[PDB]
Amino acid sequence: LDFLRFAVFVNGESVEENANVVVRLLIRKPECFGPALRGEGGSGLLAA
Amino acid sequence: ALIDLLGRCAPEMHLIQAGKGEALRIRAILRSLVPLDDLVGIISLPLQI
Amino acid sequence: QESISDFYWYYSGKDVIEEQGKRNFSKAMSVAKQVFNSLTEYIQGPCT
Amino acid sequence: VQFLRTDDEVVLQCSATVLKEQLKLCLAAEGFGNRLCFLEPTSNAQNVPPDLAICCFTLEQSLSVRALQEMLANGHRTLLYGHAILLRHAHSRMYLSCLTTSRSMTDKLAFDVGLQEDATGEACWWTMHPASKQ
Amino acid sequence: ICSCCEEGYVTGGHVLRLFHGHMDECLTISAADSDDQRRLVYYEGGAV
Repeated sequence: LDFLRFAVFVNGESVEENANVVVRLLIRKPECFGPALRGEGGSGLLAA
Repeated sequence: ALIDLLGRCAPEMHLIQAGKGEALRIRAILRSLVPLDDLVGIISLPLQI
Repeated sequence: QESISDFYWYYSGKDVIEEQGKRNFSKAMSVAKQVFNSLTEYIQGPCT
Repeated sequence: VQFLRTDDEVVLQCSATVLKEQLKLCLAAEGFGNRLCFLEPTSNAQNVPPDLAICCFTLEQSLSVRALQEMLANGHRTLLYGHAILLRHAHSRMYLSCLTTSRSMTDKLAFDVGLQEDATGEACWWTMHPASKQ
Repeated sequence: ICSCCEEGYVTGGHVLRLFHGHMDECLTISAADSDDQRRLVYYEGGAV
């Protein structure tokens, strides 16, 4: 996640193309969000 | 780290004001991804001293 | 063909093609010319 | 030997092996009173015949992704993979769209889909992707 | 749909009037206020 942060945020700005590609791949693979944000469990970030 | 990555993947304020479809779409995707109540709860989360 | 069509749908909203787009069109269209010449040399003659 | 094209009436079919039955269902919405879509089952027809007037969906228009973006910014065309299409309900005469309402209590992330009167937003467009690697 | 539907031909899925007689004799259901609870079928015809 830190590597992706350095990939998508450079020079105090948010790079549009990399941001869009990263969020696209993230929502293609929901398991990357962790157990809290999984659809079926619905654990909730605050509860986690 | 995940929430930070999403926050820095959020579109720029210039894009939001310009109203580009892809910018508003990614912003809405993040808005659905992360809820307001959990965020305000973790902001208000008590910390030991 | 699909890529050139997508390039057209991108530039059709634009009033005037920029020089970068003109160079890309010229390069892709020269490649297309080469492919068309390859096909014509395939079929030239009575190769049923 | 045949391919789906524009202006072809189509029913959206899905399969689910529930209780080892392999029930085949189809998308359907009343449109008036209940714009929300649902799955009515066409697997068991001999015992209970399924209605299809709420299940027919005409392919209004297929288009490429970039051309769709241009149209949003602003001929039996054969459908192909990677193209956004528009589905219009036969009875309801309103287009299938992804509603922002999320009634799913099992998954708060998931959104609902229903019928929208006007095809002005992008939520009414749906792009197919290649299911199998074949 | 098959799309083999012959033009000007009944194909199923089209609601229609049967017209049992020569004309103005279409088969309809029992009356709304009838004691039959709209169960029987009659070739009433006319304004129906």
